Amino acid sequence: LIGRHLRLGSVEEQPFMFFATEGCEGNDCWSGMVNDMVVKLSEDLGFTYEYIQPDDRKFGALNKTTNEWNGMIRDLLDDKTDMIAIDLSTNSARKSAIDYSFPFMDAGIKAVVKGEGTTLNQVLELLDQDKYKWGVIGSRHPETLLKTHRDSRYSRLVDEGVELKDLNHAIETLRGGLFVFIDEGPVLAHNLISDCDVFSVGEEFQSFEYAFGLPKDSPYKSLIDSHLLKFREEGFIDILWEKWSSG
Amino acid sequence: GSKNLIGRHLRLGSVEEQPFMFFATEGCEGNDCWSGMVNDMVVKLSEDLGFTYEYIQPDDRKFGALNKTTNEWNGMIRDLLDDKTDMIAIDLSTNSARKSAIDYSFPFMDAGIKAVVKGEGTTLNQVLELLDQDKYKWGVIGSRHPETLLKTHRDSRYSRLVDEGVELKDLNHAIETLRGGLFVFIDEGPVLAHNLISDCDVFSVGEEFQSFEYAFGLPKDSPYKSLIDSHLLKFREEGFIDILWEKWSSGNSVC
Repeated sequence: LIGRHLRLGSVEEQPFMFFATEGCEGNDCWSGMVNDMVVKLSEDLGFTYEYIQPDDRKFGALNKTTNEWNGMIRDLLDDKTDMIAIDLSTNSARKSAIDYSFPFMDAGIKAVVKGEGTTLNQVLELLDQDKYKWGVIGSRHPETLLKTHRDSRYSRLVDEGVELKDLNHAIETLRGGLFVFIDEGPVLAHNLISDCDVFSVGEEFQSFEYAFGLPKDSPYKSLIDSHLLKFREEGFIDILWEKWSSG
Repeated sequence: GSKNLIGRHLRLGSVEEQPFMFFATEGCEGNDCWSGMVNDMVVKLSEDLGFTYEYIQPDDRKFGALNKTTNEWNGMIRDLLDDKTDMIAIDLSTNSARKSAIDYSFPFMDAGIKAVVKGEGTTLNQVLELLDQDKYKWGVIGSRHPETLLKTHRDSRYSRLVDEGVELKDLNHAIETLRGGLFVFIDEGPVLAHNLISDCDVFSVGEEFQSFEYAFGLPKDSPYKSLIDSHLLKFREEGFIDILWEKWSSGNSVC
């Protein structure tokens, strides 16, 4: 990678990435755990880089009607980027189209709700009541995992829930009450740290990883993987999580 | 790309390491000698991907480490590098030394380093305390992952731990030494969880430390990595790996 230039797909997703929309130029508009990883990779491997956001602002899912991707996944497949540098969850749908780097973090699906003492014990119970609404964000990993689960009652949850635009919309809706938001543990841990009236619904389920996304046959995968493994082994990832997560 | 596994015959590196693999030494032939969590994964992969297979054990019965004097590997890693095997099918820990020489599949389990101790009286809170006392002896198994992680660690007191500890040949030798008392064995969480379940007089030394994964080992440029990775990810996503851990790992505790 010495001398090379990498186009990196990314979007804001706190605390992994923060994007300043004003008051900055170029790479300096970006900060966060993933940015710190990229900066260290660029120093050690000798590449320059820039970040490219998807125009549709989505992470990426496969639309089964059109058989087309959107989001950062689509930008990668379209060769607009060389790597996706974000908390990119591992799932089989994506794995059919792209590769993943060595992982940097473990993660699970977590469901949360406002108000102490919820009667809900498990998310499928939502289908048998009408006190609570619920939802997942469109074109993001949790939606895909639930839609591909062997138990099609999870597809019902997705199909019958509110389609949320983005993390801000989801958290707003959650804070509005009587609403179960289903998303990812680490993201919820950070972003709801001060919401003392928000509680888990059931236990976390599904085990997956956060990694970077790479095109199949990327000439850079070996080096990125080696360096990411070293980051984990040396404790750098843990140090960055402590730096960036609340708190 | 074009190459797939249909009709291929894979040679798989493995050794006994309960509950991942059990190897019967009599009364069986060939693949039928093997059982366990990893064997169940291999069987399912073979059916879905269309290969036949056999297991090949290293004569040295080592997992594999890099000798800094000779710059040569040993164990299953060496057999893979020497084309005796096509994949290492075991609880193979991810570390940077191995990553310099081989690739890994998609991971099937998370793991950490765990230290355990047998002994009455004063005890220990963290493994580096071992260096400033002589009540307890201690050890790691040679040419296995925990030894490599401790020798790699940027705090060279962990290299001291390895260099000044007792040499342990294999997991059976380590566990018998631990059971002998006044000993700290430093190894891996899942292995110790399963194998020490009924040792009510064995306790922890501090918290687990280091994060790594168990995966399968693949040679660089293997034409089979993409398929194995996809299928392993599907196993994880479908909950198959969790079901196999429940099936094979020890339950209850007399303790």
